[PDB]
Amino acid sequence: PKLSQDEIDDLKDVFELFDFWDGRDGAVDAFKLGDVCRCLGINPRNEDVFAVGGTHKMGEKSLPFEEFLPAYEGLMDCEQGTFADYMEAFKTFDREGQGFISGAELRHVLTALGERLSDEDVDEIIKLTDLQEDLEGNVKYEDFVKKVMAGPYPD
Amino acid sequence: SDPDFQYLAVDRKKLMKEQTAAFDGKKNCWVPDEKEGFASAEIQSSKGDEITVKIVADSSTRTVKKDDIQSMNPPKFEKLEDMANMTYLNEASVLYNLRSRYTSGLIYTYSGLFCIAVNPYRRLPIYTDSVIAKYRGKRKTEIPPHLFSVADNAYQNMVTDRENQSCLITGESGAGKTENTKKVIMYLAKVACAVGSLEDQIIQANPVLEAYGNAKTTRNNNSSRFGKFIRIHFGPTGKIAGADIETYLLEKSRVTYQQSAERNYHIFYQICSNAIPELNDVMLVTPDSGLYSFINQGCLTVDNIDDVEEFKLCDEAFDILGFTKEEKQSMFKCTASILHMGEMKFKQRPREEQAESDGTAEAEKVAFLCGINAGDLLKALLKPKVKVGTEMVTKGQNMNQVVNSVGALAKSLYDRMFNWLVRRVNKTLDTKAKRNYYIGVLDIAGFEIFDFNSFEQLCINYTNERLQQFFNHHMFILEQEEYKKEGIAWEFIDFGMDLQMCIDLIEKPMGILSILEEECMFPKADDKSFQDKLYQNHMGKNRMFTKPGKPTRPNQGPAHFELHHYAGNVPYSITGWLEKNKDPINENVVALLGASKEPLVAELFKAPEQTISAVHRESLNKLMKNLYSTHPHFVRCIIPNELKQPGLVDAELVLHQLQCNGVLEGIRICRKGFPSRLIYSEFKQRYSILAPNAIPQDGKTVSEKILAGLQMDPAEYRLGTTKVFFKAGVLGNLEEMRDERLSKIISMFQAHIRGYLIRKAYKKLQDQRIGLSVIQRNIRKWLVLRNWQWWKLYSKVKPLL
Amino acid sequence: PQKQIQEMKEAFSMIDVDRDGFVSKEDIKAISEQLGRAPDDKELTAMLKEAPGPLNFTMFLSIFSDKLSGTDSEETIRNAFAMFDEQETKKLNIEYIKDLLENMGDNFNKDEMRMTFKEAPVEGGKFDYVKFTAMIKGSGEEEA
Ligand SMILES: [Ca+2]
Ligand SMILES: [Mg+2]
Repeated sequence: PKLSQDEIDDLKDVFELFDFWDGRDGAVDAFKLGDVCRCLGINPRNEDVFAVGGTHKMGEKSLPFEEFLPAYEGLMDCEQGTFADYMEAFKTFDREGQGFISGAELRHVLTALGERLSDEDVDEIIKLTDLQEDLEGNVKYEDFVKKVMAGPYPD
Repeated sequence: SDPDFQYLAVDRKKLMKEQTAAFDGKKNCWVPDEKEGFASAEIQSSKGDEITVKIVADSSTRTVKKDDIQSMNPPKFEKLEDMANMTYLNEASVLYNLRSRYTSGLIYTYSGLFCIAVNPYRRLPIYTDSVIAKYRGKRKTEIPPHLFSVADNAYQNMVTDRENQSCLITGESGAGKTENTKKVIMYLAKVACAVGSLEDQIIQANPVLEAYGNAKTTRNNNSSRFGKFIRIHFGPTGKIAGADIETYLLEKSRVTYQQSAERNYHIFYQICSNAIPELNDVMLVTPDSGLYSFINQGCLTVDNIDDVEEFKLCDEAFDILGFTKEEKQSMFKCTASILHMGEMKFKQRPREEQAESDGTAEAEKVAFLCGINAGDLLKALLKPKVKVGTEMVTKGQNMNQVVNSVGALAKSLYDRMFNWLVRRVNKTLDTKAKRNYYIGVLDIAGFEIFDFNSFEQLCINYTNERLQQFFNHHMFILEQEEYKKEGIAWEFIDFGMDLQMCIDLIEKPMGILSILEEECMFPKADDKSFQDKLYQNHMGKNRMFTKPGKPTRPNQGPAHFELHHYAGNVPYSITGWLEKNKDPINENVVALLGASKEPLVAELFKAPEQTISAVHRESLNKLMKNLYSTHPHFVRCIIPNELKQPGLVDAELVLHQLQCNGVLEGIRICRKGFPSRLIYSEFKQRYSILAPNAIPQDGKTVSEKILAGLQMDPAEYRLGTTKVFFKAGVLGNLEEMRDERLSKIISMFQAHIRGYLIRKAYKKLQDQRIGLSVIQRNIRKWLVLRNWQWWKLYSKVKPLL
Repeated sequence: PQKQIQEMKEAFSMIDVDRDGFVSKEDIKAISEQLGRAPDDKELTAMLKEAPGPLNFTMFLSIFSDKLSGTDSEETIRNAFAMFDEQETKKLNIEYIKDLLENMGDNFNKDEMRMTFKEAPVEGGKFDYVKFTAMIKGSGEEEA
């Protein structure tokens, strides 16, 4: 909650960029409020963003930087799924219990359950993470969870 | 999967293919409905105790009390085989599971120890030999619910444990318990057959007993007007060695009175069918039913009853049973005479307050078939001869008194006759081979409450009362042995609890029935006499005994007092009890018949070397003493509607039965303890989501961690050695707490991905910015340049080379 | 640069229509009309306080060299556009670039937009940023 002038700087760095990508004018479109937060390392939920000011579509509300701090500070207090959290979840769709699951079910979970992801988005994350589905048509979710968590740029 | 299972199991597939909805344990619930008993609803808003909802069906809105709302089970518990596994176990949840399975053609459904059976009102392919081969020796859980399983397991329990078995079948009139009892037998006979046949007799005994104990009622076209306890004896090799029968509360009032659209026992119409003209004379009857007043009161015919065929078969049934010609005919003779009894009329007032006869025709015929003197009969029937000590007297009879003594005679004669019949059948089925063990099948009317309840209903409810107590006790022992078996033993008391107060209030020393019997041996005993005495002993002393309250349904009839039975407080009217208890019967007429010349008649009225209530209570104690020394089994027959229409369910009716059935009381009984239980293995698989950050990655361990983690209320649960116990509705909470989290966790994983993508496009955005920046800066220069007055001239001055 | 400064002299070798080694306030309007157009008697006094000393092609290159200042190279610009073409097709979709310029960064107004795309090289919906780059710079031919 209380932010480090470091964190705020970083916050200004990212707020700078986004303000630019929709017309430089010290204002950022709410439909990006969440996207700005993500570039900072936070993983807000569609609900968390809508609860702090975020909007549904573009061109409805723009926010000054002075209104991003409060908003960002809020999103920092939301829950962040841990490894166990995710694993037990997937584990529930695992019959046998040997860490596998059908790609269909995977895409099913991701686009049908919870605040659904667009098929275009799921299509995009399997490519970046490179979750290869073996011979029969199932994947090792344990690995897919680590990569989504490990992030685009590894170590 | 398999032809024989068409009306047993539905489709695991077609039930997984139930997708016209997810389910919100937060919004979906049941609500009271006048037409469908209960109704599916979607909560809307709440203002304290006033919940507002929408009915999925008509989509309207009604306001109900939060306390009247009942939990609704998720779609995964649709048409469940054993409702003792349903996350939410209640009135509505049970009614729905029954309705659903029934409308799908399934009629057998478990509910713990119970095996509920709804009358299909249409024959089904479920009872074939082929089907039988499938249930042989299979445990109840490893196969679709079926009556054959209650029977089979009973048999295999008898062999395995070496102990008597008892199968109690109850239910209202028309519920199909009789046909169920038969089925049970056909089964035991087809899995333990010797090596006509013994089995044949057990089978032929039906015709004759049905001829005397069954009649047509608005509820059933062939209703057993008597309770029957049938015991099946086996040998050391598990084969049927023999059997015997015991009857209870035969409805004698029928012998001389029928309600509209009802008949008297089938036998009377068979003897007047003219199927065996050669007997018309030995009985002195004319082949016309509407001719005799003891049987032409209600209706005379029945659609599915061929009174002419049935009589022929009955005749044969006797033969196959070994009855002697002299016996069979004696039976017919005694029967025919009752017809003539109702045909005797009397002349009243010559110049006296005492009656006289009006012809003999009728009294002569009766005398003939009964082997006595008609002058004697009528002289005793008219002015009696009592037995006053040291100097017996003569009494004067009335117009009323005499006609009511004839009906008494018929009623009393029929009963004796029927008891002799059952005893005779027994005599046949008793192949002297003093067996090893047995398995008895009970078949009596169930607990039923009406608009007007009388001495008859008391006897019924009083019996089931003792019977229900027998269940609670069984359930009690079962529960104890389970808890102790899981090291989680506990307090307890016993389920045969509030049941004893009511029972004692009826069968004990200064209780109801006792007062009824005491108050009979007195001549000048009034209705308000019995009342006065009744009130004095228990009114204001007994909680289970109170005064009439606010009528519950339309048309409640009079009532003198209320009795708190386990099924509810039943208003009884003691009007007539005195007369209905004792059978006023010409002590004189009896003597004459005692000296009758017909062997059957003589034996029927032979004196020693009485009251209904004292007889039943004695034969009930025997029954119970027997039952408590057997291993119980329960079959709850239920009637879906008053139209005999298949697939039609009437909520207000099924619910009523469930209330008195024993299922609802069996659920409340099990609520005290810890109902729903899961074996640790399952618990972790299902609820690890509720505490991922506390899981190491044993079995009870994980569970003990999940529960402790959830800050579980110590009372709510308990820890067995193989499985964990939970209070009613607890798992339900754990269920919802499971949906919210799994959902949030998925959402959270979905967000982490959204966060992954963007961060990945970040570097590109940082670059594309300076890029676009360049473009815009530059494109603006060339645009300014080409607009600078010096350039157009500086460069339009270019065109040479 | 090297030869523009030399071609200036040789193109400032016409701007000398009265040939004095100096040009002049009137002198321009005689080198203009002699082709059309005609910058007013005042489109020169705000356009004459432009020489950090008298004028005459060596004091002309310190006026052309200085509002011309602030540009980037051809590779720099065609590498800028080459940041929105991952497939490396050497072309950007028309609506895409228009959108980039008009609603992102330092937005263009309907005017700058109209002026930029008048002579923009667009074939079948594709914008040739490589060709367009040459235009703006001069390597090819520029038009208004
Ligand atoms: Ca902006
Ligand atoms: Mg000059």
